[PDB]
Amino acid sequence: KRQNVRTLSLIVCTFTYLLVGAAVFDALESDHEMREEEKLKAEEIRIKGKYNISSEDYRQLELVILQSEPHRAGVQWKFAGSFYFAITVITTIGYGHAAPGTDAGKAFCMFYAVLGIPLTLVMFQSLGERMNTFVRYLLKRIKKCCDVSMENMVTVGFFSCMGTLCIGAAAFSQCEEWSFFHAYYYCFITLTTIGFGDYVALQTKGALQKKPLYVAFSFMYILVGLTVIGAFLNLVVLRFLT
Amino acid sequence: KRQNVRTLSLIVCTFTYLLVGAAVFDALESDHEMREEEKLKAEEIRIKGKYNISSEDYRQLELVILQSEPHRAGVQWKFAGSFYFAITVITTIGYGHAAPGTDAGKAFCMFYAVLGIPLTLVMFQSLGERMNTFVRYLLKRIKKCCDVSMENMVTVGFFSCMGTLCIGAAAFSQCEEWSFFHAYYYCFITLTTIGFGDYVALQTKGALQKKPLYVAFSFMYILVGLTVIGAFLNLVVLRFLT
Ligand SMILES: CC(C)CCC[C@@H](C)[C@H]1CC[C@H]2[C@@H]3CC=C4C[C@@H](OC(=O)CCC(=O)O)CC[C@]4(C)[C@H]3CC[C@]12C
Ligand SMILES: CC(C)CCC[C@@H](C)[C@H]1CC[C@H]2[C@@H]3CC=C4C[C@@H](OC(=O)CCC(=O)O)CC[C@]4(C)[C@H]3CC[C@]12C
Ligand SMILES: CC(C)CCC[C@@H](C)[C@H]1CC[C@H]2[C@@H]3CC=C4C[C@@H](OC(=O)CCC(=O)O)CC[C@]4(C)[C@H]3CC[C@]12C
Ligand SMILES: CC(C)CCC[C@@H](C)[C@H]1CC[C@H]2[C@@H]3CC=C4C[C@@H](OC(=O)CCC(=O)O)CC[C@]4(C)[C@H]3CC[C@]12C
Ligand SMILES: CC(C)CCC[C@@H](C)[C@H]1CC[C@H]2[C@@H]3CC=C4C[C@@H](OC(=O)CCC(=O)O)CC[C@]4(C)[C@H]3CC[C@]12C
Ligand SMILES: CC(C)CCC[C@@H](C)[C@H]1CC[C@H]2[C@@H]3CC=C4C[C@@H](OC(=O)CCC(=O)O)CC[C@]4(C)[C@H]3CC[C@]12C
Ligand SMILES: [K+]
Ligand SMILES: [K+]
Ligand SMILES: [K+]
Ligand SMILES: [K+]
Ligand SMILES: [K+]
Repeated sequence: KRQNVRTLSLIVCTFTYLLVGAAVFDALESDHEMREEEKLKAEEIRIKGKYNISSEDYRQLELVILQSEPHRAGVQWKFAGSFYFAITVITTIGYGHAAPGTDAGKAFCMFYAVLGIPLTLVMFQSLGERMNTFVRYLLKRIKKCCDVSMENMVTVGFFSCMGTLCIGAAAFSQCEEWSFFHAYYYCFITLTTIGFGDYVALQTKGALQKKPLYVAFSFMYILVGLTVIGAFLNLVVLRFLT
Repeated sequence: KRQNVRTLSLIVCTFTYLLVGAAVFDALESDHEMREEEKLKAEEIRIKGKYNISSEDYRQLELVILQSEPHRAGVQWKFAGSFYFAITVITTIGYGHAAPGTDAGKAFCMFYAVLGIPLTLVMFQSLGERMNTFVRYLLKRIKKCCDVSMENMVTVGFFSCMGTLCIGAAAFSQCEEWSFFHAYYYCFITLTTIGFGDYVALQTKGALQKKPLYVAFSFMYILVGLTVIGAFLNLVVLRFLT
């Protein structure tokens, strides 16, 4: 029927899109990865030869450095750290900066995600619908001061998303001393609920305990961006669901 | 109105739930984090004292080890590695094992996620609806051999989810030599599109290039689990959206 053809076309398009993306990523990153591997191997060989580090103890050093990486950012299991971890868990971001080390903690986190994900999704959907209604009212009032079409709403939503992304990128560049492009990329990754973890905020000079205002601003910005993303998805994507 | 009260109640419940989760996580992880920090500090101090490593070169060693961590898993930017990265990107998992190092690569990844996320969502929704219809037909045929209620469908979906999770955990424990509980936790994290990245498959002894069958099985299991999760969300969660 129509549904079978539609889902077959969707699967074929997804597979072709995946193949194209894999080919492009390989062609763009193979040489860079090879050069980085060669340089890192040369540097580590030089350091090992200079310091005469034993081969057995090198693995211990690697394990210690890997395990102590989060601990270099301060205390990540305080009230602020636990709140940040819970926010990442409920939003399905998965930064990976801090992870539970106890089986009971892992089970509690699993139950927490199970009981919290649908609630967060419903709240975000309701907030996005309310924001869309408010934006429609504002646009109607502005047009009266100067009927609304779907293209106008789509353009307004896209402009709002771009403005929010630019504001977040500028704020993160000013705060964390990051590049504008890097801040924009990190903001896009955070707002898409992907969570690569390469760039994580509130991880410098113990900002989680000495800058409560910065933590509050980051939480508010994350919530606002998630609400805007949900509203945009409802406006453009949800119409094709049912 | 009703919508305002509903969204206010949702926000209040989410905030209370976040506070409770943060309190529990702190009370469960503070002592463990402190003990781990103390042990790691003692070990690193002992090693530095034994090897007389200069303070300036220790930072270089840490940076080299951190940058060379993915490269210890083999070549992560081959055809299989690029396909895995694209699959993680389109599914909003964000494992973080490999990340682009080029600005053009980052821009391409951003455009790729933007153009691929709604397509994957629509395909998963359609596949979940088809699976739900097939399960309903199978249940009707089984009952005839021996009307259907919503509670029966919910129970069947929960049992299917539990069985899929158990099968994936057993397979990953047999393949990656992981614990059953750890494999179950990793499978749950993967199927929830969270992506902590603490446990990543296809990262041992170059399995991405020497075990094509294992990679294919992992891809099929991930797709099946995502389809089952989408079907369950449509069955129980989507009814409260609109
Ligand atoms: C009307 C639209 C287009 C603009 C919206 C206003 C923004 C420009 C404001 C609103 C909230 C502000 C933020 C609120 C809180 C903070 C934390 C603040 O941090 C501190 O004061 C401690 C750290 C330090 O010492 O810098 C730095 C500024 C910042 C990011 C502010 C930057 C400017 C922001 C984004
Ligand atoms: C109607 C909506 C907009 C309400 C939003 C509520 C916010 C005003 C709350 C919710 C979470 C709160 C944050 C949750 C956790 C913390 C960590 C907390 O840190 C500590 O308690 C230790 C550091 C210190 O001693 O200050 C400081 C306040 C802060 C940033 C809170 C600031 C106020 C926040 C952003
Ligand atoms: C196995 C997993 C997927 C179960 C997930 C549980 C959900 C089915 C629950 C968890 C939170 C619940 C929500 C929590 C709070 C509210 C607000 C509540 O609003 C009111 O009570 C006031 C408005 C009115 O009068 O209806 C309506 C139900 C709702 C959306 C609930 C709907 C059902 C939800 C999503
Ligand atoms: C800025 C971002 C949010 C843009 C996202 C793009 C979407 C609006 C596009 C991308 C993939 C598209 C889908 C790709 C494939 C199909 C199958 C297609 O089915 C057919 O062609 C056969 C059935 C029929 O005859 O209609 C129907 C449209 C649909 C769902 C498309 C609907 C529009 C989608 C979701
Ligand atoms: C009807 C339901 C309850 C059971 C479904 C069947 C499973 C028990 C099968 C189906 C697919 C199978 C997997 C398909 C592919 C592989 C890869 C295979 O890897 C290799 O052959 C190379 C690595 C090695 O040398 O072990 C190991 C078995 C495994 C995980 C299989 C384990 C058993 C699985 C999960
Ligand atoms: C109707 C549905 C079920 C179709 C599903 C398609 C699968 C049968 C395809 C899609 C992606 C494929 C995989 C994509 C990438 C690779 C890496 C590829 O590795 C190499 O080319 C290098 C290693 C070598 O030399 O074998 C081996 C095949 C494999 C696992 C493929 C095996 C077959 C897969 C799982
Ligand atoms: K993630
Ligand atoms: K991650
Ligand atoms: K990570
Ligand atoms: K996600
Ligand atoms: K994620």
